[PDB]
Amino acid sequence: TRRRAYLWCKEFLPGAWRGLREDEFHISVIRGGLSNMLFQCSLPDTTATLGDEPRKVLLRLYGEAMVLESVMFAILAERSLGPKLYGIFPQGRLEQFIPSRRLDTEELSLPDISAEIAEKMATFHGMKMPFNKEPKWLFGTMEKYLKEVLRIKFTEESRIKKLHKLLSYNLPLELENLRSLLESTPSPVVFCHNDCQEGNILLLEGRENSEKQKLMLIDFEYSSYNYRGFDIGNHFCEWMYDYSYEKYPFFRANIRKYPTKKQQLHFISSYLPAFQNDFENLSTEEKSIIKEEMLLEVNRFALASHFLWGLWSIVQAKISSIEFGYMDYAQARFDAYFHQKRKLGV
Amino acid sequence: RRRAYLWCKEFLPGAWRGLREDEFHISVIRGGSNMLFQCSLPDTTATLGDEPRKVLLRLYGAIMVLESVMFAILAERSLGPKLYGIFPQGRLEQFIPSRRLDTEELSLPDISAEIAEKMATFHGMKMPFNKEPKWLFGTMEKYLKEVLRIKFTEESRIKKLHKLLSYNLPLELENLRSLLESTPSPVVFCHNDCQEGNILLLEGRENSEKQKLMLIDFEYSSYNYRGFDIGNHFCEWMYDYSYEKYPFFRANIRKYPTKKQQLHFISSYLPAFQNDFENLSTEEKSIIKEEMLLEVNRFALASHFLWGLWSIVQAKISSIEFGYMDYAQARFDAYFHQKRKLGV
Repeated sequence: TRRRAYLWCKEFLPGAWRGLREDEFHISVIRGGLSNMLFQCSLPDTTATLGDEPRKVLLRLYGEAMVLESVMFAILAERSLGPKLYGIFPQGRLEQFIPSRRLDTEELSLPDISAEIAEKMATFHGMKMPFNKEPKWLFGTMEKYLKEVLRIKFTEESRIKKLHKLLSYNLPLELENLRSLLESTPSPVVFCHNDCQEGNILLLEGRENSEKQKLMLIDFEYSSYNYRGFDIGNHFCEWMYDYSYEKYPFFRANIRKYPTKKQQLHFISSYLPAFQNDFENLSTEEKSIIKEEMLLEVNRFALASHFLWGLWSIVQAKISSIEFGYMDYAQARFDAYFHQKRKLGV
Repeated sequence: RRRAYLWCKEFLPGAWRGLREDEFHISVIRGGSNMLFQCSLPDTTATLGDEPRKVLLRLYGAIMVLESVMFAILAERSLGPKLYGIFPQGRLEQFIPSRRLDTEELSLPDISAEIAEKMATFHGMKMPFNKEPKWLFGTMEKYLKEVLRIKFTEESRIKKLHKLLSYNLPLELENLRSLLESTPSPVVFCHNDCQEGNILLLEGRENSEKQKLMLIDFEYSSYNYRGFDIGNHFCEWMYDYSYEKYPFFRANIRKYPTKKQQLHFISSYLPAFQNDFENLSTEEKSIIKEEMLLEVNRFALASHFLWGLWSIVQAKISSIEFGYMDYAQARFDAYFHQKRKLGV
């Protein structure tokens, strides 16, 4: 693996990289795993660059999808909305290394942080991409996962019991009820991230005192044309889930951590002028009509966030070997789904 | 045909998204592996915003990530047709009102000067692809391997191949290896197929001296020796692929650029490619040029060899009505003629 990494960096990267020896190669693990492993690759600090080649890069090893992912990543790189792309090959890619950390769950609620996520998401949403513009993604995905879910058979008792509790809700009928609520909820179709969680938002080192330009959104692998309401509602759902809990089930869920109407309004108040550059010049009461209906829009689409990820999580409980309480997480999402219906009175 | 309506309806914005099937228009441009079409809105329909009134559909036919990433990158940089949609069966691209150049137009001073400048621009780009120049001989070794094992059923083809194999193609490749390894040439991002048929003359730009053309169809592109891209383009001055009768090409060795015409090309290329060249002395400029002439005339030998070999393989597998074996023989004849000229 060291040898393979060396060879990619040597052949894809220009300048000092082109004549680097194996023994001069510096690599270390950024992330392990069975898929999307990450490595930091660098020049000896004693090595001069010959030009504007990077001193350090990120290697991503994978471990239509591939074609679309790659075209998407390249376009974002060209537009300065994602890491630059230095090299692409069957088994992975080389990207810009961005010194940074990810946001913690508790930081999503900080006013400056949420204001900037809103601005960044709005920008993302206004971009033109060469992808199918028809919003079949949301329900096509849920239908895909539901089919799988109804075929699952566990052998171990605890998983058997957890599954039968979830199935007892009549998921097919419940998905038809959700389709109906969303049928009557107008929402623009935009280019959505679909996974805007803290773990996919970088706090960029050097600018943690910058007020409006300290973040970058990454990991656009679930991205697609989709209802705007899904992206924002999904993001609001993620204020409640903390994935860094060190004991089983490896997440904490807190329903009271969902943004208040006042926190929701602060977010959409940054989103709207960013998406519609003239918005601020509208009559104050058209502004209020817009905001109130959008609030209803995103809180209805938040239900699809629960439903989609709950179903996904049940499929993972069968096919993934990652250490995570997938069945416990699906139940957390379905608990939130029903609570949010009771909140909305639906 | 409803497939095409659906892709345009689904991938294209504005007035395209609410389009009914009975208002959709599609015309052919090239039948057959890369079938070309021309889809458009009704002349009565008004645009809601940006959307193109007309687009080009490309079908991958019989056969992806690299070519698609390349095409997307060139679109973003304004160096290729825009990319409007991408799917497993093809892509929708911007439609550029233009025509291709004719072979004879390659030698016109203003045309030649611009191609040189465009190629220099292509040559300076950074692309996320392998920078080792393994393409040239890797490709030639690959086609040679296929050539040594193919069997024709037709007697004419069997005899044409026999004459070609009689040159001792493996030994001649090693002869070309020693020549080229002794010939320095910088590695750059090469088009690799810069012929008249891949150069657009843009509509309404005919009077522009310096900006009337666009380079297209970068499917063979890779990091490769700069000498190849230039020597290859010089060879293309000799081949006219629009001839109306079998073998569907004309070859003319006398149409290879004179020294004068070659210097005219490189004198436009060089200032456009290396930033410091314009400010060099007359005498350092002439030194670079003379060495560049030796460089590219030598690499032109690889253009005849590679495409001769390629053309033998195509004779086996291609459906296209084209005299592939005769073209292969035309390329090997020019190969040997150019060696005699150069004294190598």
